[PDB]
Amino acid sequence: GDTKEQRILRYVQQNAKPGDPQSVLEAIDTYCTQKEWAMNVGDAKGQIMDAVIREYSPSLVLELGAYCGYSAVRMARLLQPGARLLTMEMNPDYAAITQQMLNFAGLQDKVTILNGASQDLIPQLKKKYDVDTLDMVFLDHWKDRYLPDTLLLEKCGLLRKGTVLLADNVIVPGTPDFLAYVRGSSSFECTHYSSYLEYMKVVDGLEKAIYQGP
Ligand SMILES: C[S@@+](CC[C@H](N)C(=O)[O-])C[C@H]1O[C@@H](n2cnc3c(N)ncnc32)[C@H](O)[C@@H]1O
Ligand SMILES: O=C(c1ccccc1)c1ccc(O)c(O)c1[N+](=O)[O-]
Ligand SMILES: [Mg+2]
Repeated sequence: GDTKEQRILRYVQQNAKPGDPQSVLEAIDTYCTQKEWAMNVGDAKGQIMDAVIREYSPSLVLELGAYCGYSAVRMARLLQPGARLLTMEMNPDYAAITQQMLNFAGLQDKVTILNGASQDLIPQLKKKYDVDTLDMVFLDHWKDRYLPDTLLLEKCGLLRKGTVLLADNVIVPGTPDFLAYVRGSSSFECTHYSSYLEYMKVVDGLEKAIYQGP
C-alpha cells in the first residue's frame, strides 16, 4: 500500500535531476510545502545545519533518524572528500527509501545506513563499524531518545573534546530533558539557533552543544 514516504520518493524521481543533491532537496521541499507535510528538518533549519557542517568540516558524522534521507542528503552534499555520514534508522521501510534517495542524489558512497535502533547500534560502533570518535552528531529521532543516547554516546567513548551535537526540535515538539541536561552540564558549550518548524512559520530551534570532555 502507498505511503507518504513513497509519495515523496516518487516525486523526487519524477521531478529532481539525477545526481544533483540540491535539486533533490528543492523537490522534497516543494512537494512538502505544496502537497503534503513531512517531518524533514526542512530548508530553514537546514540552512543552519549547512552552516554548522561548513564551520566544523566533520570527517565522521552520525545521524540519529534518517526517515526519507532529506537531512542525510543535506549533510552529505557538504562533506569534504573522504568524509563519511553514518545514519541510524530503525524502520526498514524508511531505511529503504533513504537508500534510494541517496542513490538518486548520487551521494550513496559518502553515507552508510545502519538498520536498527540507536540504543542497540551505538554500543556496537567501536566493534562492528571501526569507529574511534565522532566529529558530529545530528539528533532528530524520537525526542525521548535524545537524552539517553547522549549519555550512551559519552559512556561508550564516542565523543571527544570538540565533538558537535546538533539537536532538532528543541522547542517544538520540544526536548526538555535533553536541554536541561546539556544546559546544566559543564561538559557542553551550547548555542541556540532560533528558526521555524519545517514547512511552517511556527518557531522551532536547533541546539548546538559542543562536548568539552568529562
Ligand atoms: C524526524 S524523522 C528524521 C528526519 C530526518 N533527520 C530529516 O531531517 O530528513 C525521525 C526518524 O527517526 C527514526 N527513529 C526513531 N527512533 C529511533 C531510534 N531509537 N533509532 C533509530 N531511528 C529511530 C524514525 O523511524 C524516523 O524515521
Ligand atoms: O514528533 C514529531 C511529530 C509529532 C506529531 C505529528 C508529526 C510529527 C516530529 C515533528 C517535527 C520533527 O522535526 C520531528 O523530528 C518529529 N519527530 O517525530 O521526530
Ligand atoms: Mg525533526
